[PDB]
Amino acid sequence: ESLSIIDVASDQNLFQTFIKEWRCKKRFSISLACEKIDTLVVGLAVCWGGRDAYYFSLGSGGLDPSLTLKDRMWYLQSCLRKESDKECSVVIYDFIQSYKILLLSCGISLEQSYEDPKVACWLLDPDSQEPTLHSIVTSFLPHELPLLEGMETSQGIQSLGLNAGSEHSGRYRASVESILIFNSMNQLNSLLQKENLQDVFRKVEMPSQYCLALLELNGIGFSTAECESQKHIMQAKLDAIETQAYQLAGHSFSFTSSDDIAEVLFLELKLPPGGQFSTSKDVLNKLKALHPLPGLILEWRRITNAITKVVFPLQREKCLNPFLGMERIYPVSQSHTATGRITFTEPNIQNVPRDFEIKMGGSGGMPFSISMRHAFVPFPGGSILAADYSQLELRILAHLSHDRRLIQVLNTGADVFRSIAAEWKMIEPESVGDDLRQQAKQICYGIIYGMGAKSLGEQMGIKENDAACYIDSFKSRYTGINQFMTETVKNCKRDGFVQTILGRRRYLPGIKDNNPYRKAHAERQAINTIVQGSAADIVKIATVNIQKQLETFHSTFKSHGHREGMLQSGCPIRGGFFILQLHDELLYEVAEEDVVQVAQIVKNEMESAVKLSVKLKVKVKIGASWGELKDFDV
DNA sequence: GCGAGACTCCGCGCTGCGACGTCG
DNA sequence: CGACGTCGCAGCGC
Ligand SMILES: CN(C)C[C@H](O)CN1CCN(c2cc(C(F)(F)F)cc(C(F)(F)F)c2OC(=O)N(C)c2ccc(F)cc2)C1=O
Ligand SMILES: Nc1nc2c(ncn2[C@H]2CC[C@@H](COP(=O)(O)OP(=O)(O)OP(=O)(O)O)O2)c(=O)[nH]1
Ligand SMILES: [Mg+2]
Repeated sequence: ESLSIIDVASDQNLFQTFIKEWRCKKRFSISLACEKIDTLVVGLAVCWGGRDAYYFSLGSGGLDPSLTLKDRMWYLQSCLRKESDKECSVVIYDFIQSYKILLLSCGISLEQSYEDPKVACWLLDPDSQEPTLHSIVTSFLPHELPLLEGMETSQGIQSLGLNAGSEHSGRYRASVESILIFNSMNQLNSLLQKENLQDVFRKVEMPSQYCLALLELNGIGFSTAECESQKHIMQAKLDAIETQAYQLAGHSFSFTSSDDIAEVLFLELKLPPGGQFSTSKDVLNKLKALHPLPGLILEWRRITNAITKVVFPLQREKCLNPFLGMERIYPVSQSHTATGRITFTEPNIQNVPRDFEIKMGGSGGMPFSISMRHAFVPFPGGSILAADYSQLELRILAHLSHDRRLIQVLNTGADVFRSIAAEWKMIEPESVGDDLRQQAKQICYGIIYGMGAKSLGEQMGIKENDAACYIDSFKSRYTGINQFMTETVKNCKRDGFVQTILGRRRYLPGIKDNNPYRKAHAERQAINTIVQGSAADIVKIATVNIQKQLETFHSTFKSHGHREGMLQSGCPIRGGFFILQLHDELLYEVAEEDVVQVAQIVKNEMESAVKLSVKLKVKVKIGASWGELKDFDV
């Protein structure tokens, strides 16, 4: 009763006994064995109980030649795909990557109900460290840790069998993993039921992982010439900014040096020094009204960020898609977050700057709009669809607090953020530009989620006591919100956690800390996690339900990764392809024929993802790029 | 294995560059 | 003195 690896493809009789038993199993685990040569799948291990790992070789030599590779590929797809009336669950460590490797390297599209123990670990504690196979075995199967004691890829985030960079055979890594993750996932399912989170796991979180796998196979379209065009414009503005700045300072300085900037502004120019000599964005936002140089430093930092942190990473990661005839970006989704919202890495498409303006040329300069999102384009002939939850966290705060004033501002009032800048600056709400509106937006959510008066004063260019009047006024105006905050802190001090709309718990032991810094931090986390975490739940429910509806149409492809395998073994592009998620907004790449059908499916499924005491307002915008979106009435 | 400090008081998140160190 | 290295910040996003 140790690791028994059964090489099922070594004897044709043993293989048909294996296929027979496999087709009876309602639950099993698989672990892809991948080696270098490379995304070479040399086989997979299946486990449906105990310490038996049935290794299905997809390569060798000791295999029965009567089992051709194409024969073995037929049985592999037959056992990994459903008949749509039989419920069958597959346990897969790192399901997203395995799903993509199976499709792209083996031509097999998984068609069952999936369970990733990594996702289960996050669901039970969202602040836990990102799980590794070692951590899951250390936690749940500590007796089995010797099996991995030799394995050193175990403490990595990547699946054991998927880690081709290992001196161990893929057969042994996959076999070990299949047994460990099968029994671990059984423990994790008992914990999910104990916490009443298994329906969230099976109906929301795992299907959410399925949608992100389609997104990662799709990628997002990217125009290299559009991005290169903006870099030249920006770099010319940067050269002019540096020239004008050095004339104002009377000498050359380093924009990247906080000391040179502090010396010029305060030591030389004698600008109000404000514990001081700080070159922060808050300090320069106030000083830019007195002298032009602070504003030039802010513009220099904005453009340098766009060039060094956006332009070059995007052109670094662009890949050619020969089937669509375009370049695309393929980011990696990340769902192990504190509040359950999805982010992206390599590169982080969510960080693409909003549109900004640069004046160039003589005589005050003519305006030019830098829209880096305009570089993200659909496939030739398609459109980008952008449906957005209007004021999601504010409507969730209204549903949970029943604050009649907030509900009134949402249903009838004008834009809150523009009205905040108006009362702040004593100006018209229409005169508020996007930069000022963004300042008022952070002021809004900052005050709501517990910002102090010292920081609010540094953000508003006023002193701490005048900012305290703004905070005190908000509490006076919005007592329903303030009582929801008092009640949330109280219930978190009693329970040790807070809950989202779906029941997910975030544990905040600092709520009972005596140090006032740690206590207040947990108190603000408690209020924010409930709202932001519930917003993340709703967007996930909508993403899953939209994908379920798009696949009811036979013309639809699951992803570009699927269709480009069906072109390799006469497919006009159809349907909408999930390309990006923006915390309260979903982007889709849709064919022109189905631009209206997908737009109606997206809006209706978003507006009815959950039922709240406040309606979920959704606005759909379609355009020829992420940056050139126009309203679409749907 | 404990929990200094006076350091830390909107929340969530990713990453290229700069500041200070190191090998040679 | 230079190349290469490492960790955290401060820039941007929601
Ligand atoms: C609808 N009526 C006609 C009322 C009319 O709009 C009056 N205003 C204007 C803004 N505003 C408001 C609204 C909300 C939200 F709707 F989201 F609940 C939140 C804040 C918050 F959080 F920023 F304080 C708000 O700002 C404030 O209340 N103050 C005191 C404030 C103003 C400016 C500033 F720079 C800092 C604070 C509000 O009620
Ligand atoms: N705590 C906090 N949450 C923020 C902040 N900025 C954004 N968020 C969260 C709450 C709202 C959510 C989405 O914000 P967006 O800016 O995309 O949307 P919005 O705030 O409703 O404005 P708009 O409709 O103009 O996009 O992200 C911030 O500064 N602090
Ligand atoms: Mg929004």
